[PDB]
Amino acid sequence: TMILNLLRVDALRVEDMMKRSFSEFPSRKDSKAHEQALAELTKRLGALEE
Amino acid sequence: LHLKAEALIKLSDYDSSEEAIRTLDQISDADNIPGLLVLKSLAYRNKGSFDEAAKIMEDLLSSYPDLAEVHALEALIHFTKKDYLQAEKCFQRALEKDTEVAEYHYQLGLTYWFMGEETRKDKTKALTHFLKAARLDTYMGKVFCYLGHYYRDVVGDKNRARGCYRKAFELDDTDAESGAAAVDLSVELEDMEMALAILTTVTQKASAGTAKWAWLRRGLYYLKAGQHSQAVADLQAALRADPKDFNCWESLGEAYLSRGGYTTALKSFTKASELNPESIYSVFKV
Amino acid sequence: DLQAQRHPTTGQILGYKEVLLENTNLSATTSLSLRRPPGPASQSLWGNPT
Amino acid sequence: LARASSLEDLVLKEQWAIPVDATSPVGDFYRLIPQPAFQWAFEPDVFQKQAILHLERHDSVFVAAHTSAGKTVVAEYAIALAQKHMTRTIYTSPIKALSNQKFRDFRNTFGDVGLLTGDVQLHPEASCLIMTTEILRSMLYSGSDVIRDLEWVIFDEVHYINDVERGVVWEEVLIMLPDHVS
Amino acid sequence: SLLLLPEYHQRVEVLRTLGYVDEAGTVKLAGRVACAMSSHELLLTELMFD
RNA sequence: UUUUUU
Repeated sequence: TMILNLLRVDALRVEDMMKRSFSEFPSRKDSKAHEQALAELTKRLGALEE
Repeated sequence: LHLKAEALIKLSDYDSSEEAIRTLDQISDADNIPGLLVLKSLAYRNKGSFDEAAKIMEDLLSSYPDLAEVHALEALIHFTKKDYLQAEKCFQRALEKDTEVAEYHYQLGLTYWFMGEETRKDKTKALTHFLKAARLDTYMGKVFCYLGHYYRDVVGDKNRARGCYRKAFELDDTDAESGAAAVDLSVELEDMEMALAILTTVTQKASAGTAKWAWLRRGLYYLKAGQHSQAVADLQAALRADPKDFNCWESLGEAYLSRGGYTTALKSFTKASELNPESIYSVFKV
Repeated sequence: DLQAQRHPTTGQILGYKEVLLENTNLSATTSLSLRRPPGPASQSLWGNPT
Repeated sequence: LARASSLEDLVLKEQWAIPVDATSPVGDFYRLIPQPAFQWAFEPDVFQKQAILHLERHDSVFVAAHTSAGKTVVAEYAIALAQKHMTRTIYTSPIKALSNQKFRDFRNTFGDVGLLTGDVQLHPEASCLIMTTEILRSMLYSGSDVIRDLEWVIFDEVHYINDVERGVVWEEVLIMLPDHVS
Repeated sequence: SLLLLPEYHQRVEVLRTLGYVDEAGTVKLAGRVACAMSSHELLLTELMFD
């Protein structure tokens, strides 16, 4: 029923619910820190000489 | 016993309505002593009730004002002019201004003369300049801010009127006219991001209700922008202040109807029209 | 819609002026926001596909 | 004014979960909140005072007490505030037999209290609907236009999340709830 | 990273092998029938169609 | 050999 009620709607994906579940809280807790670290270490690679 | 007597006389002059007027009469009896020229001032305070006490106040003022009662007799005549029409005011203003030449003691007679004259006389120099001299005579405690507020009512360089509204509300806090007028005329002026700061600050020192004039304005300020959550919360606080003003209920109903809610807007509008059934807009909206 | 006017100070309805609506072409079965039209009618509380 | 203008102008110038202290904070419960939305026959204890103090500002408490009769003071002060503001409130209980006497007590204590269950459907127009969570989960997936009027959702026995065949219902509900609902 | 993603994929396949979900996941009529059903959605809708 | 809901 959950899969059906989310496939039915277009702007909602079933993976949204899995991301937001309590059993994923430890893994997905610090997501904003991971994304900011990614965007600010991509800058640091741009450093080394070719 | 000097310091206590002056404090008691001032409290009698400045006290509350008829029950406190009887308390003032009791205080005057408790301080029934020499220097009777204060009794007339108590009598003027007693005139603030005008029920079984003004006649006694009139007799007390007449009895006290015997030798010269210089300030007291002129002030009593001005009070009589206020009770009657402005005929007596023309004589009182000239005599008081010519005799007592001052700025701060003269400012009390200036405010009494302006209250008597404000009925019909234009008084572009007799009272308006009197209020200007009273503003130049701004006293330390609760004696000349209200004069500046009343001087900036509707005209005469409204931009300094906005400045002395801000000052008259900063100095005199209990009144909810100068502050409301100050924010209203300020928002009438171009600057907008300044009214919100004022409202936030006034709201912070709001203890429990009793700031409906603030809550309502800030709720409308959030209603003009698309921030319905804050507007609804603000207006709920304003209605908790006073749950009888139909303007608040109607504006809150519009807030609910702007965002999703349909049956809560309906309930609020029905309540708004239920009292004040003269308003057509509310019933139509229902 | 013929919306009302408000006196800028001590608001009173000066007159009713027509303005353009903005949230039409939104429906209960193709949009998920609290601006969509209310619904078909008095309707089953739950168990409603579409 | 020219000389008066000068003579007047010269005179004019993140954590996301706050563990509120059990015993310490509240000293003035009556200084603020002088017109309570609900009146008891007794004195509210310390934690009930703290929960009411945060329910006034439209916050989202998580009370965790021992006895069920200490919590229902919070659960009915929230319904008194809901009835004061004209909004609506949903009280959700897992057991079908527990949500019948709650219906009786909330209808006897104040005004209109509808009940919705597998078979009962008393007054689906009141402002205190009492439901089992599988009905709120079913009317969150569609719109149902009741969600447009909510203020509070009082999850009653939230330690049924640990159940093995029904713990997923509480998290489908706690995920799908819109933001304007405390 | 999601622990349950392969099980979601397997469920979608089981749905698509019966006639409830088109390719690339759009609900069919049988899917909308089993959507608004209380319990035993798969078995009940299969009994009805048979 | 206890308990339960769309």
